[PDB]
Amino acid sequence: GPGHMGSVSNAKAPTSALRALLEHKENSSQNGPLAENFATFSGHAESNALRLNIYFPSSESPSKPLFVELRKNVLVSEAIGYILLQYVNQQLVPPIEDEAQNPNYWNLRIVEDDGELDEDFPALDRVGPLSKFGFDAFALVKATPAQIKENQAAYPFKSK
Repeated sequence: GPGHMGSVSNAKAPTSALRALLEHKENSSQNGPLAENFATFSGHAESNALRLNIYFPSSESPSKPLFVELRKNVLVSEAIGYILLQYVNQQLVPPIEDEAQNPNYWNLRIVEDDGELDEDFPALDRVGPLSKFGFDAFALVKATPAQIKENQAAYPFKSK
């Protein structure tokens, strides 16, 4: 014959040559335990995730901004929530309160390309989607009970 008698000829060598496919130790993963809840909104698998930068004015080291990838549908609240992961990784010395992670305690204000504080614009939060303005940079602005009360008024706080 012009070739092999058998039809559709091909090489014999299945990928699963090994009996087991590299068994994992115990549900091991690159994602951190805390990251499980947060990384869910990070859009790690989403290449269309919005980038975000931070610049705290109260901090003495503003040269260290927070870089994270967030989905186009997740709210701002997730932006700060990631701060916990970076804090450990960068071991930032500046002391940050645990309750300050929530937007209810502090507010996030937009800044110019020069990092200047814009008082003319509102402070985005859980009620203000990050992708709404399409900005990849923000700053932490101090909020008092008066402002906090108003912020939670629009978005009622759910009980733990």
